[PDB]
Amino acid sequence: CLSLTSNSRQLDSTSKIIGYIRAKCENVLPYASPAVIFLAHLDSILLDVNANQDPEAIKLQKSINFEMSKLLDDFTFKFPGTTFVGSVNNIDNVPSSFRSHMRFE
Amino acid sequence: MKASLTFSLSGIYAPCSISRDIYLEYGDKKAECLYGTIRLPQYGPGCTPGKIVHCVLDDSLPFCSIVVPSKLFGFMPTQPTMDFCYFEPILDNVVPVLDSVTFLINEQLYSKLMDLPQEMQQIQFLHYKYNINSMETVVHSRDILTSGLCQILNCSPFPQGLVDFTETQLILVNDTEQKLSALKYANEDEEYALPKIGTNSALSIDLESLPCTISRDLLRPAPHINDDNSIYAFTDAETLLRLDVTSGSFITVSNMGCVRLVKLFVLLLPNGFKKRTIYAPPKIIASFPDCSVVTISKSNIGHTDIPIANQVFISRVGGWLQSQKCFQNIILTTLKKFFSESKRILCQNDLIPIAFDSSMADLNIAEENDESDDEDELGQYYKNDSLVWFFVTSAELDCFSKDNSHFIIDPNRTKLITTNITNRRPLPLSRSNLQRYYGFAETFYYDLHIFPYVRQLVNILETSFNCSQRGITLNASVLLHSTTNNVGKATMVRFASKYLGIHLLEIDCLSLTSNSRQLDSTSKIIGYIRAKCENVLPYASPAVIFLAHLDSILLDVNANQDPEAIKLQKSINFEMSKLLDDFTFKFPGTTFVGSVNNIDNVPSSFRSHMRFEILVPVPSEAQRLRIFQWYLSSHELNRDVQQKVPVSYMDNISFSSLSSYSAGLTPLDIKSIVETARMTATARFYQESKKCGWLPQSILITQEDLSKATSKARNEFSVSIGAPQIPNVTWDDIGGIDFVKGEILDTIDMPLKHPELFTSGMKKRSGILFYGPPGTGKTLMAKAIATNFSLNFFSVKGPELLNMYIGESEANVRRVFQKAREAKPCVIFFDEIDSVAPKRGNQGDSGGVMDRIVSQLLAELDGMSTDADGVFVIGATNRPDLLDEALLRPGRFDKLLYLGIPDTDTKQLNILEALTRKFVLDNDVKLIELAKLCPFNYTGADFYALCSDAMLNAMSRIARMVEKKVSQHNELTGENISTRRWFDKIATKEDTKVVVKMEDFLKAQEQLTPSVSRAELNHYEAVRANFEGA
Amino acid sequence: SVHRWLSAADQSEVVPGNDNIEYFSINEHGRREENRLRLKTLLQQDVVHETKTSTSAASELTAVVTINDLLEACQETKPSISTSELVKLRGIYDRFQKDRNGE
Amino acid sequence: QGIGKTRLLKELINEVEKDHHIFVKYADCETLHETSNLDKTQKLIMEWCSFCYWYGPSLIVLDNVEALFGKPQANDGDPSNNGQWDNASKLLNFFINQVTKIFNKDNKRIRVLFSGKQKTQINPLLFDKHFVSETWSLRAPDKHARAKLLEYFFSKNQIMKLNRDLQFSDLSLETEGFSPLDLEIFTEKIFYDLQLERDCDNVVTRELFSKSLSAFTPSALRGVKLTKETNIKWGDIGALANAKDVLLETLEWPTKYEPIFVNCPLRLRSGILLYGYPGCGKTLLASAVAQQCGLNFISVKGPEILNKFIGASEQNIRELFERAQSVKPCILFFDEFDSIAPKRGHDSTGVTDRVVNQLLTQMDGAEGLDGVYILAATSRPDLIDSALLRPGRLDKSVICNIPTESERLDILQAIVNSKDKDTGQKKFALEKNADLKLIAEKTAGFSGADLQGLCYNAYLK
Ligand SMILES: Nc1ncnc2c1ncn2[C@@H]1O[C@H](COP(=O)(O)OP(=O)(O)OP(=O)(O)O)[C@@H](O)[C@H]1O
Ligand SMILES: Nc1ncnc2c1ncn2[C@@H]1O[C@H](COP(=O)(O)OP(=O)(O)OP(=O)(O)O)[C@@H](O)[C@H]1O
Ligand SMILES: Nc1ncnc2c1ncn2[C@@H]1O[C@H](COP(=O)(O)OP(=O)(O)OP(=O)(O)O)[C@@H](O)[C@H]1O
Repeated sequence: CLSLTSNSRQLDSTSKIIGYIRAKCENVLPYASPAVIFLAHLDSILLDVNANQDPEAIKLQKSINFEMSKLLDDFTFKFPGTTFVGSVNNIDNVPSSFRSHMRFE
Repeated sequence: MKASLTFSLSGIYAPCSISRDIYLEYGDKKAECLYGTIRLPQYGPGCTPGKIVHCVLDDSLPFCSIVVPSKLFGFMPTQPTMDFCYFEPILDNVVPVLDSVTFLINEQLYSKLMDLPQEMQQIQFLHYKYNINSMETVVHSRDILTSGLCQILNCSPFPQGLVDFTETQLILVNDTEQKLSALKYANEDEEYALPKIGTNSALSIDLESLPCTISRDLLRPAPHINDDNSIYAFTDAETLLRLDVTSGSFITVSNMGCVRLVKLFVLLLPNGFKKRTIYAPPKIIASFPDCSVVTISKSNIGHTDIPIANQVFISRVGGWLQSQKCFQNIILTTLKKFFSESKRILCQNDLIPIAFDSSMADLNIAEENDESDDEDELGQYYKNDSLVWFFVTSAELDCFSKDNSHFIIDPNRTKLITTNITNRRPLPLSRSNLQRYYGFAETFYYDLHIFPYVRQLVNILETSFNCSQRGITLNASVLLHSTTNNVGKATMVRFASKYLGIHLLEIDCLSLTSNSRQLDSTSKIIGYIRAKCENVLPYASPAVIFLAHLDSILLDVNANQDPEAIKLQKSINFEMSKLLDDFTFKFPGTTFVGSVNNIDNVPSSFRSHMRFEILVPVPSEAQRLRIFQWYLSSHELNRDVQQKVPVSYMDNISFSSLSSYSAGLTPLDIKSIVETARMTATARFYQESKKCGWLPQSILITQEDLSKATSKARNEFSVSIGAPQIPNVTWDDIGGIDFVKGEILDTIDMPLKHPELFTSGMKKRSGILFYGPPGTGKTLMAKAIATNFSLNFFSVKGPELLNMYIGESEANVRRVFQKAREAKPCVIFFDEIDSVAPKRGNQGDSGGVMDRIVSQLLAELDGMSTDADGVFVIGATNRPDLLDEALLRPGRFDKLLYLGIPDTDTKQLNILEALTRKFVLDNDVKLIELAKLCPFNYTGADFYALCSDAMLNAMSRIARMVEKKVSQHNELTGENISTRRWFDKIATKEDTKVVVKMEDFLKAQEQLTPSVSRAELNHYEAVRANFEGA
Repeated sequence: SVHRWLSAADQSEVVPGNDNIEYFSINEHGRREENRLRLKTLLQQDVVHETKTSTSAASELTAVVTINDLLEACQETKPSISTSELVKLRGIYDRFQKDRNGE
Repeated sequence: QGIGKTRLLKELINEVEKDHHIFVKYADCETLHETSNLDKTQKLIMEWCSFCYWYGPSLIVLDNVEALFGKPQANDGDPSNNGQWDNASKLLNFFINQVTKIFNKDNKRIRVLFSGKQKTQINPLLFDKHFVSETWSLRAPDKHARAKLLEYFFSKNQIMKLNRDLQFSDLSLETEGFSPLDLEIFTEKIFYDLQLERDCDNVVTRELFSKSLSAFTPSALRGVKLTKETNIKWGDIGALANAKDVLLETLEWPTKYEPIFVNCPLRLRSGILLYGYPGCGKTLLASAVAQQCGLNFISVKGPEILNKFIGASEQNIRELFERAQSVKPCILFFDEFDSIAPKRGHDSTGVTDRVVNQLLTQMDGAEGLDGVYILAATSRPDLIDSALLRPGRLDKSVICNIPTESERLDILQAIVNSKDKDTGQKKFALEKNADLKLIAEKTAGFSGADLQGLCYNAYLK
């Protein structure tokens, strides 16, 4: 997620990123199980925006967070025998709500 | 259940004949003392509450035939009354017996029958004279036995129940105010005072809009099924006999040329509508907007003679509803349905009201259903909510008939064409209450005499309207502002609009806004408002342009903000004002009103451009009284009681009190309290219904329910507001209170409880200053005053105000005083005023800052008493000898109340019993012994520490005992259960129970030491004496 | 004067309001409650039929102060200025009179 | 978060449908957030209210209401808190108008049910408009409930089973402050690390349980740097006898006789302050008695709250108090309180003063907030506000005195004889029966810190 985003501001950003990841993963995964989905510097997308910032961007980030969580849940449900791993350089940044939802550390 | 009904004049307490078919249902019961409840149709929404009566069997009565005394109600059946009723014989439950009841006897009866010294003979005479049998008769409240000489006032526990001569509570009261004289039954007034009998063609009579819809089952004789249901009018039978026409006939009402037909019936007794009056639905009234008195004449036109029309042109009446594109489809569908209902009767230039449930607007439902009658039974699944108007612009006939002016419309033969829109003034509320008749959310009716602001604002609209009619144009605009939300300024706007019968143009700011950030916001808003207006205003004048929450758009902006936003705001506001001016010019007679939460936030330019500026304040005492009357009104209570049982409250409610406690609230808060009382009533009613199985008829609301609802609402409001210092305190928690009870009550509550007496321009008691040993309960007593009397409380410690040199000390007292002025009523406390009110003039401090503080507090304390009722000042001192003498003067402090060291054992006894009121004390405790033990130098705080230490000692004993149990059971069982595990599951209730012995109190007392030295006691007493002397 | 008047206009009839309507008689077999709960309410639960306000009655009489009241108020009201302050400020006012205070 | 409200609402919907015949419109707020444009939404709320009315009675519900209708967090930066209205606020007003209009029109038919994570977070407008009658907070689960939560959780994997000696009661005892999601995650952990070693027929063990718990980091404590691992015990601190007794009477006694204090009907003493000479062990006895009680420990230092913005510091204090209260029975401690809430009139901007009243709001705030054991230390108690030391309003304060001969010998014997965490033997090569008595004589006026430093440099020599 540090390389191919190709879009980070536009309100379409969240939709573009989630749609792209979903497209690639569902494109390849169905015929490739068992497999592992890996996100590099996943934090560079998910974070806890400070209250010291304009609201609508906070709303956009909350959205993108939620749809990431839904995406992972939907992938695991729809594709049994599938798992993912995320890489982060600092735990404090990732949304605590998201962290709680995960399994291993 | 539906049973035929007839009225016998045999007396209120005469037996009620019941048809044998009715008698059978009682069956296993006595079959001789049969008791049944009844319900009578009510001329309007809701049902008359069932009355319980003693019934007796009679086979002579035909199938399902019953006889009841009309005199039981306030009327005799001179004219025909309701043919039927709803009867219910209670089988499982028996008639409850009211322990206590209330009555009323005329002066002469009191002074004559009271002559006997025995009550039993008097009640026996009562039975003989009124046919009331103990264990046999059932008594109701507000029952009349003699025509203005015997009355039943109240019944308890229930408002009705069986009579027990011996065991029942009966109140022997008289009528010394001559009230009984005026008391007379309905229809009893006229001893056949023969009205003039004649065949007069026309009789001018007063007109009245029907208060509520009349069900067809009450039309005697019943009309035909397919007869149009929109042309009925009614009146007393005497009027008909004067016109010698029968109920269900056609009669023509005419006035200065404008005439119409109507179907006329009779009003079944009992009455409840003004006599010598003609009642007509809004249909008729609209055509006679300015006619209250009107001429009525018989009609000879037969049903067959009415011509049938083919094509009729109708021009939709201009109205705010009519312009809503969101509703056109549904309004047209309901319109077509209204004609499809049955044959319609109309004349040229007639008006048509149509009602619809706007909530069903967007959901176009089952239009493909071809000619289905089932549409009727979606009607109750619907509920009509709002009305629109239609104008009979033209009717096309194909044959000259006797009744050319009038005509009939048949969907299978008559065509209808909608045409352009025509303006027409809406009826003023005086001629009819459309909401009430259609049962919408009736808007609270103000009593202008008690709402001066509403009167002032109304004094604008009619004057403008007249001057416009008188050829005088004037742009009358007004802006509403307030200091608090939830005051219904929009509600009062609507009320005023309906009062004058003027079209309303409401536009919520917070509804259609789009993006008020981009370079479209100004344009989009202006265009949307302009479109919403131009489509209705041309055919809607006179009316008003109302902008709700107008300030939301017009946001004054500071310079440092984004300049582009500043420019956009400047535009929006300037073009908004320009649009208002253009509207006023293009359409003379139009006026603009706007609602704003904060007057200040509006830009100054437009504000100046505005004409009238009015604030709507919080409701006042009498205003709260009126609001409570409104909401508690049965009409307001039963708007949405789909459950058959009605809701109501006992007459024993002191509305004035509820108003009193209603201080510092808003109309929504009052509505919440009333609905919460509704909660409690329904919950308890259903509880009792399942408990006993018998329904105590309707539901009731008791003053305690409303009091607790206000309590909870005030709790929520307080959590909203700052004041956290009114949690819970009572007299039981503090002793030593009786010593100054009279002075404190007189100083605090008498001005509040008797302001009109204090409205003599008198100096209201400035404040109170307490001194004495610390912890004696001074702060606790002040909190008791506050909580018991429910005034907002803030505690300020004098010392905390002082800063390094003088940061902010005077400004601080000013802030507390002003915020107190906002949160009225309220109480303000100063802790250790001596630390901020020392003797000045002799010593020289470093800076002399304090002198200005003392001068300011003196000046303010003197300046509040003149008019600032509801805010009171109290100070606290522990070393008054340091206190400046200037405060001791009346005006600053006049009642130098004292709370000293407990001298007598009674003081300590009261303090200790108040302290340990909630202690789980063993019976061994004999607090008299401790009170003798405690040296009088012990204070209230000493007793608090004593009780805390006795708890600590007792808990230590219980802890040691628990540890012994733990060890013993551990050795016995062989495991090692942790104390936490021992306490979660092993601990039984006695483990979690605390027991206190006198030994604990003795240990605490021996461990406690004088909090105040005896030398300090003597110093305090000397300071007391010196202050009290002067 | 108003304290004196508190026994002049309030003494009228009974304690402020309406009273002396009493209670007529009872018929209970033990329930001898004559208290205001069933007295103020019930018969006249409303203070008056649709009670409201009226002309000046609460403060009908103004507590016109008397010569004795003024006399005693004078003696009770001590001077608000001590002679030391008076003489000090007068002397200082003369000192500035040498320069400005006066002519 | 993590209290499984969503499932609560789903089970609700099911029961209400099955038992009382209410049409229900479930809708998570995430989708509305997906297109939270005012007009588009307005249309959706119109559609909703219309349909819900179309089936009387109805019931709306929206898990995560704050997501869409949640008013931006009070301040949000803009000084113009009034005048302008947040978009979501306008949407809430719109929804309020429609639903309340129907309600007055028909109380029976439609009865909304909101779902949020905090009262303040939810927009107060509904409260001010008296839209919500009453509210319920879903508290953290209790041990007795945790029993069944685990007994169903590892039931879900019917394969795994507990051990005969071990019992669900245990599970409840060690488990705590864990929401149903947390228990789910823990049982998944235990299943996985049990599948690690395939010797037993998937039977629980005490040792795997302990290892899992040690490795476990529950959500509540996750995202927080709890400086708790200190391993300072009674043996690490032996002097301050009076302080030890008072702290036991304050902390150990409640946790050791809860049944008695449960009915103790005066509100329990909140907490005590510490004062004395610098470095005299105030930071030590607190931790030692915390380990004695085995209670949860947090060390808060003055800086943690202090920030750059004004007003944001108050909200930092707010969620600090939220965390503190969430973990009853817990000990909260403030070091260098002379640098936290001194006496008023010691700041130009007054941020100290408003912060101080904020702190007072909670302790003086009678809201059953007593499980948290407040604590604090300062070498300069004179600098604190007197209100923060009012008897009855606040509890005792603890002085730390000079280590004299007796106390010096006590501390010296304790530290020199200290048994190591790594090795278990003496922390220092301790003279078996040397004359430790004469050492205390020359240390008159020292401090326990000075004594341990003396011993430390002696160990280096
Ligand atoms: N006497 C009354 N005065 C005002 N409102 C009343 C009264 N009686 C009942 N109400 C009800 O209270 C509500 C008043 O709301 P309204 O929007 O008119 O208030 P407002 O003063 O304009 O406040 P805001 O704009 O701050 O919400 C309505 O629901 C109305 O039916
Ligand atoms: N009856 C129950 N109540 C609560 N949680 C339960 C229940 N039964 C199981 N759980 C567990 O609780 C968790 C529920 O998580 P869920 O996502 O529903 O959280 P929530 O508190 O509703 O919040 P959100 O949806 O905002 O994350 C799951 O791990 C689930 O296994
Ligand atoms: N009985 C004791 N008294 C004092 N210090 C001791 C004692 N036992 C050990 N020490 C050591 O001395 C030091 C005590 O300093 P510490 O800062 O913990 O104390 P404090 O009284 O809380 O002081 P401050 O508030 O100034 O930090 C630590 O290094 C600790 O290991």
